[PDB]
Amino acid sequence: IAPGQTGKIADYNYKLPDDFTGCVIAWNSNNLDSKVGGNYNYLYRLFRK
Amino acid sequence: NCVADYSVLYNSASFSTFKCYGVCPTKLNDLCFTNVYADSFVIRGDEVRQ
Repeated sequence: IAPGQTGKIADYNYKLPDDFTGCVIAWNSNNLDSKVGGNYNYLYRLFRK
Repeated sequence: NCVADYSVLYNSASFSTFKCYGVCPTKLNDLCFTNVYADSFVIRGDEVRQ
């Protein structure tokens, strides 16, 4: 998640402009979103044409 | 003496790192070389930076 970066998310689900003005804020959520049996309600696009 | 396809290796998520110097990975399909050599060995994780 940065300008100039590539990958399955950078190309398929969240691309930033390379002239992006702003801030990338992140924190772990291991004690809220993860669940035993796994949390399968969060989907990402694995493949796109 | 073969046809190389670097998109398979690039899209695969199994790799911990895929860093290209001098080139970049989506241009590799329209480029070709007289030879490519693969230097293969095992290192410690913290030594990848070296």
